[PDB]
Amino acid sequence: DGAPPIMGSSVYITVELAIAVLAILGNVLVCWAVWLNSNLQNVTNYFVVSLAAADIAVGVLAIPFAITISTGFCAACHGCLFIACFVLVLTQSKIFSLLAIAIDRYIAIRIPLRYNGLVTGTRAKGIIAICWVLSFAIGLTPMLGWNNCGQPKEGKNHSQGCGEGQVACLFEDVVPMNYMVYFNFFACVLVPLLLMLGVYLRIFLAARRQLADLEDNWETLNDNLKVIEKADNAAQVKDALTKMRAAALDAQKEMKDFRHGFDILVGQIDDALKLANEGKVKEAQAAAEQLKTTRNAYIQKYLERARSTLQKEVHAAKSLAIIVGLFALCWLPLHIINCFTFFCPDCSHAPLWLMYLAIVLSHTNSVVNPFIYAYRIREFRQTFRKIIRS
Ligand SMILES: CC(C)CCC[C@@H](C)[C@H]1CC[C@H]2[C@@H]3CC=C4C[C@@H](O)CC[C@]4(C)[C@H]3CC[C@]12C
Ligand SMILES: CC(C)CCC[C@@H](C)[C@H]1CC[C@H]2[C@@H]3CC=C4C[C@@H](O)CC[C@]4(C)[C@H]3CC[C@]12C
Ligand SMILES: CC(C)CCC[C@@H](C)[C@H]1CC[C@H]2[C@@H]3CC=C4C[C@@H](O)CC[C@]4(C)[C@H]3CC[C@]12C
Ligand SMILES: CCCCCCCC/C=C/CCCCCCCC(=O)OC[C@H](O)CO
Ligand SMILES: CCCCCCCC/C=C\CCCCCCCC(=O)O
Ligand SMILES: CCCCCCCC/C=C\CCCCCCCC(=O)O
Ligand SMILES: CCCCCCCC/C=C\CCCCCCCC(=O)O
Repeated sequence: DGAPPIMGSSVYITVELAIAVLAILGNVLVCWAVWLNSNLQNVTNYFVVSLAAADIAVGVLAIPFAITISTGFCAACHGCLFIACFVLVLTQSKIFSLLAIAIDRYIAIRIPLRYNGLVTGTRAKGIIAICWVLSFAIGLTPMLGWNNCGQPKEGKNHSQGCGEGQVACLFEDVVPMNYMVYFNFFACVLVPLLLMLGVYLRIFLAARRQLADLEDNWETLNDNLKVIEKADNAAQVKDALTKMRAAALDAQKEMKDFRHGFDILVGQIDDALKLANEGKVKEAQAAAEQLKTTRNAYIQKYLERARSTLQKEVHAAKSLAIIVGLFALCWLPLHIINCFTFFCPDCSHAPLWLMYLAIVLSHTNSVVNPFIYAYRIREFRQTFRKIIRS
């Protein structure tokens, strides 16, 4: 007395095909953009490309697999396992790519001087290839023996008339829910997501601390100038100049144009320090006044450029954090439903329509990343226009 299953099946299959088309087109555009623009050919975008390659595979393979397993067709149980678990391989690869992007950005903001020598393209390719191997091993673990193939639903397999060694290919009949909850969700998805949260929190903490240190050195420069102009004793000028020389060397610790600026600044401070040690107070004050011209024509240019670079790193890290957040938004509902199915056997199973709504939502994650790049990364957006208009 239920509606014919092909009616709801047609809606589900049509929606899945719409998602596969959008996932392929958008992520092919991302890969094409990185190929054409050398400004997008950095190590960070090598993981973005691996991220896009997995989403392309979601539309090409994982979504046709999901359509197949929804029919419950008779199949050899290990072949049904591969059909059911291959999306876990792709998803695990994206988790590894997302974690590497956060680590790459944390390295770029914590030690930017050592970044290009530490994070190279060759090492990135090796990391990516290793993570794909681990993704296959993690996602296909049920094929190694952790499955319900040894406990088949004989009622379903007889009613559908499956042959010997065959089962009705249904996800929750062949894939153990304890694998899905403890192994896949808790260990392989939830824990890495929490690690990404901690890395991005450390990224924003590092940026906030460095931006405050730039303003601290800047105000230390201007406040000690007022101390010298209103000083009366020679030691007052000397103590204020010693603290400027520390804040000057600690601020540097066309790139030589900024190095030449601190050379003038420290040189003038040493000039005023020599006069202050001699007892000359008026001549030491006038020498310290020369620091203002160096501050305007040099030191202020470094502050605003160093501040601009840090603000770009904050904005870029926020964009990459949105991608992690949308990943969790798309996949957590399916994981949470499996937790209810596993941990509350007295709860009624989530209805059929909610199951496939959660499945469809997890697939839409393969569509959203190209939109994040187009809206939040100007280099991607301008390359997208160039590809499309020509
Ligand atoms: C390079 C790409 C495009 C190749 C695609 C490979 C896919 C389409 C192939 C490889 C292994 C194949 C599975 C191997 C096991 C059999 C078991 C059988 O009872 C039903 C079909 C099933 C489940 C096959 C489904 C399709 C399958 C998953
Ligand atoms: C992570 C963000 C998007 C929030 C996730 C909300 C979803 C995953 C939660 C909120 C309410 C939850 C439902 C509340 C009612 C129960 C009834 C029980 O018999 C089956 C599970 C079911 C149906 C839960 C399924 C998962 C659920 C729908
Ligand atoms: C990403 C953050 C939010 C952590 C992930 C949320 C998960 C771990 C939490 C949120 C809601 C929790 C569920 C809330 C309802 C209870 C019902 C109980 O009978 C079994 C445990 C169960 C089903 C919990 C299982 C674990 C659970 C699904
Ligand atoms: C089975 C599911 C869980 C398994 C998880 C525990 C496995 C233990 C450690 C494995 C080492 C990593 C193996 C992957 C490396 C593949 C080789 C490769 O390609 O490495 C190229 C590298 O750039 C230069 O060799
Ligand atoms: C670029 C290629 C992308 C994939 C092309 C193939 C498109 C076909 C999509 C899914 C087909 C699913 C077949 C359904 C299996 C039905 C099982 C049964 O007969 O009982
Ligand atoms: C198989 C060996 C794994 C260790 C090498 C891989 C490097 C770390 C990989 C991910 C672990 C989680 C990292 C958590 C934050 C690390 C960033 C940091 O502390 O600087
Ligand atoms: C530049 C780097 C490009 C990386 C391409 C991706 C390579 C992925 C290769 C296939 C790994 C499959 C082998 C895993 C075996 C264990 C899975 C299993 O059979 O259980």
